Amino acid sequence: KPTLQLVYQAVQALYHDPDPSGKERASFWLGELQRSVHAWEISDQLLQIRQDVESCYFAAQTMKMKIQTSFYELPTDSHASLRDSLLTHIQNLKDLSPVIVTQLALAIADLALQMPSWKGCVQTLVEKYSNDVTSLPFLLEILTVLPEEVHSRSLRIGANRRTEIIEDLAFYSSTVVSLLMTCVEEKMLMKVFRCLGSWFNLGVLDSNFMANNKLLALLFEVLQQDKTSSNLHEAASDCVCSALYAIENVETNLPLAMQLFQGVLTLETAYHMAVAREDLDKVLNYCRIFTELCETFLEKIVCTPGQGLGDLRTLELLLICAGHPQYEVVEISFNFWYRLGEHLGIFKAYIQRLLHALARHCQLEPDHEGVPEETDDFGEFRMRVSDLVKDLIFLIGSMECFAQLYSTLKEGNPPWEVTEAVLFIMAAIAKSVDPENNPTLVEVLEGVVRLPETVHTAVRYTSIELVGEMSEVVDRNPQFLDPVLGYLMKGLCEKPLASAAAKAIHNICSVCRDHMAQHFNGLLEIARSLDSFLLSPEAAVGLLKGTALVLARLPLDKITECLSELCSVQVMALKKLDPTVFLDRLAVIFRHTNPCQKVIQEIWPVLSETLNKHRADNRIVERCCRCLRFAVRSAALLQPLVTQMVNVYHVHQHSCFLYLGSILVDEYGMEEGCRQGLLDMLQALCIPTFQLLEQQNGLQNHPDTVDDLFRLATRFIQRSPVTLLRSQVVIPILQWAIASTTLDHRDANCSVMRFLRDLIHTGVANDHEEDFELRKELIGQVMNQLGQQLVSQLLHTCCFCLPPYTLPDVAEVLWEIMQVDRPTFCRWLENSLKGLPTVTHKQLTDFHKQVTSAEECKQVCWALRDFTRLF
Amino acid sequence: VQFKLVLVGDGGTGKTTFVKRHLTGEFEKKYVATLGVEVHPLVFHTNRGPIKFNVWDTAGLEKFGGLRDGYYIQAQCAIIMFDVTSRVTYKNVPNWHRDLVRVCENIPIVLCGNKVDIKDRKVKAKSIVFHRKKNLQYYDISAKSNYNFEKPFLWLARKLIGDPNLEFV
Ligand SMILES: Nc1nc2c(ncn2[C@@H]2O[C@H](COP(=O)(O)OP(=O)(O)OP(=O)(O)O)[C@@H](O)[C@H]2O)c(=O)[nH]1
Ligand SMILES: [Mg+2]
Repeated sequence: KPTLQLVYQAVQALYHDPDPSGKERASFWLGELQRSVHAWEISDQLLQIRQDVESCYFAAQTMKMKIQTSFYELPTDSHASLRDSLLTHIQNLKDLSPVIVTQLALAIADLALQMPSWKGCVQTLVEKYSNDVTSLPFLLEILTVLPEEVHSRSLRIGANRRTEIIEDLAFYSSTVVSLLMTCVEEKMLMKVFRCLGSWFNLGVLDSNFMANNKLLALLFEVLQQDKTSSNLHEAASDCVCSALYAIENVETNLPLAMQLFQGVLTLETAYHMAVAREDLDKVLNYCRIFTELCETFLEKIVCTPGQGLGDLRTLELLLICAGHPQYEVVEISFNFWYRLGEHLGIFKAYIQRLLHALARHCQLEPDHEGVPEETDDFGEFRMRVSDLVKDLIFLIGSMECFAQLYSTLKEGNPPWEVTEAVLFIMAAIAKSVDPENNPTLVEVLEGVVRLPETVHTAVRYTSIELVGEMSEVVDRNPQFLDPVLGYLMKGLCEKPLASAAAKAIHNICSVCRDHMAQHFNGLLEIARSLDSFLLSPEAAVGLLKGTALVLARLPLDKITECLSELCSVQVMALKKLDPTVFLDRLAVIFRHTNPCQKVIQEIWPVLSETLNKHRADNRIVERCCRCLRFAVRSAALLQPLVTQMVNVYHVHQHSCFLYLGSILVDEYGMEEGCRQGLLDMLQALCIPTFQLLEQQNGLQNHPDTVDDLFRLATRFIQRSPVTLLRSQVVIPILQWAIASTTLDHRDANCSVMRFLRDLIHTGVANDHEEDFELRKELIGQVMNQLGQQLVSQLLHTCCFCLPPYTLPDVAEVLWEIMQVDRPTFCRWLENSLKGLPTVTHKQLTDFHKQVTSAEECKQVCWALRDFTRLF
Repeated sequence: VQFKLVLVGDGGTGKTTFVKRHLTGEFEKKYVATLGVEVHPLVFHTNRGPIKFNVWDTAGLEKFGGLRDGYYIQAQCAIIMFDVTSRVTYKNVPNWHRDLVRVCENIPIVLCGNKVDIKDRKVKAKSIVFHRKKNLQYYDISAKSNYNFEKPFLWLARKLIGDPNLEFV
């Protein structure tokens, strides 16, 4: 065991030494101290010595961390003595830092939960300290955290013992409630509510007893008194919400239900008192209490509205809150509104009242200069409003609301900020509005285009987005296409309106491509000078995407002519030459031009030079390979690309070459003319690949490489398996696969488990075809050689290496292994189970029985699941 | 001007990757589990003088927990990290929060949903209740795409200093 002088030294470093490298080292030594056996003796001494706050927190915390992890290494006799120590410690240190009192409180609770020889612990603790007024603060702290710790993932109490615990606490729930009354007769008051609230959350308090009890009255009492502090307020609110939440069935808890319902309604006055002042902390609490109230009695509001529990003052309280000038107030209620709408005529008026409240919340400040920014706190809120409106619009009628919003935009000489906000909510629903009733729909569009340029920028902006959302009305009314485009053309030519316009144009182009052939002349001219409009990269890409979608619909004759012009502006700019943006613009054209190899010839030479200039830069290469991928999406490019790929990859192992390789194999792997060339590519690509992974931490440092390598192998094993299996390179692939099984990188590991599964399955799949017997033998050889090493590796990763989310992928691989040779596998698995470093032989045996006897893959995963838990 | 920041959250959620993004500017693909704790001073130049954050990047994996709670002493702010692509990581967010407030009460704590860049999201930004209360805040972040990757520190700075106007330069 370390010297006492050393731990006091290490502690002062960890808490005061500003250097990062030193602070880490102290941390590790103290870390190793907690794990060690010596932790108990040192901690107990540190608390008795109580030099200072730093060391006492560490000892108390360590006490807690050693009780909830290393409880097993305590002799039964020691239990009683440790309990006396902790209780003595918490006594002595009761007026020390509060953060130390909690840790000790936590420790005692964690100890009690794991000590069945300490029955009636609730009774023991109270009647020992309840009369000492200075003992009360830490007794309550223990009583608060005790029910919270029953669901502790750090303690992970067994299912049966846990059930016993909860009902044991229910037995004594009376004693603490009784105590909690004696207790309150400000700092102390909130401690009481938190404690009360905590026992509520466990769902072990008696509704009927708490229904008629002074504590409840005291709750609403302090929630009514304006004089009550913010800290007492938050505690009281939280306890109320806990009380409501604990009611699962209003009928079974009707005494409590009625007491709480009437109680919170009395707070409407207190709400108004808080909003009269600028007490935003208090109003948020009330709005929380109200929203929680309506959720609990939602059923009564619906079943028997107006009457008793269904008293419609509930919904009114929310609409009042909805009216509040502070937008942080109303979003609290959003979830209830979702839920109310979800469950759903009486409510219709309430929802349309809400919508008007949210409409005004979307109003920008009159001195706002530019466009409405989405990135900021308020632009995010507007979207949360937009989403909520979409989901509730069905309760008003998308025809009723849309028309009603537009109508109010001419009366009373509406200021610009009132117009923008109305346009915004209209845009939110403009998509869901049925295009059957076209006249009321089509007249709104005519109103927007007649708007002068003089109007506020933000009004121009939102109206462009509204038009964009109304693409289905331009599809059913093709005459408005030219006016709409022309209006959007104006916005595009204005810098701060450009991005919004380009997005809106793209929507139109996608839906109205059928008759967009005339306007293509214009679209190409925009592309010809795209970088003049000061667009965002996204808006730029989206623009070019649109024009390419309608080009594919053009007459086949003009396609080859116009496509070449669309690309020439890009090619000429690259030829002059960071090419990323033009690489990204080329790629999207190919991606959506799906009616081409004639144009591909013009593109290839400039791409090859671009690739080669920046062959060291992964980011550019990555965009380069994306481009090349879509051009293919033309055997004249195959060999010059494969060659260049292999040559660049040789010095710069960009894993995106592997992925690009996988695409060629997925697309041309079935073509037996390419199968040889593709295998050559693989065998060529693997050499610099294996070099990377052979390095120290090679798998950890290049998970991207692991991921993309086995996607390639997977494409092979599903396009031309036999080409790969008879090859010699499949053997080190498989080896690395087996090695890759311990890679904790999630993306890469899914890919590896996918290859292994698909590989082994080849010796089972499609037995109807002739070549089945060849594939059967090839896998049989492979399974003979490596089968026992795979199963041992898979079992190893499950128990020690990888997180639980891998189990379904491993189980799927294991399943395929049994399909190939179950009797052999039964032997294999026994060897894997043999080498294990605890776990009883009985557990290994019945695990083996479940897995080897599994008839569905599902059974294997559960079998692995239970066994994995043991480790 | 320095602050002790404890970084907590489940393993593989992107805690260390997030720090390396600020520390070196290099996004790192690899996943190396943190052993106990890893202290990194992060200095941001602001319009009101330089601010240094003493980031305590704690380990998420139970095996490498280290002092765990012991790392929390005298923390002035915290960042709770979870995975947008992993439902089991968001389920544990309440336990992390409970641990911090048992050691550090009423400190500014930011909830961070990392890996929002992923195509298929499994944890909706709508369902989150953390930011609804005050003293607490949430930000969709991505250590890869740098989306809102500076938001948590800037927000914490405004809270620690006490100046809403403060900006990074
Ligand atoms: N797509 C995407 N992946 C990310 C992002 N951030 C992190 N990752 C991945 O997630 C992993 C995160 O690794 P770490 O940050 O070291 O894990 P951790 O959060 O520190 O967990 P511990 O090591 O236990 O402390 C990296 O290997 C990345 O591959 C992101 O913003 N986007
Ligand atoms: Mg880490």
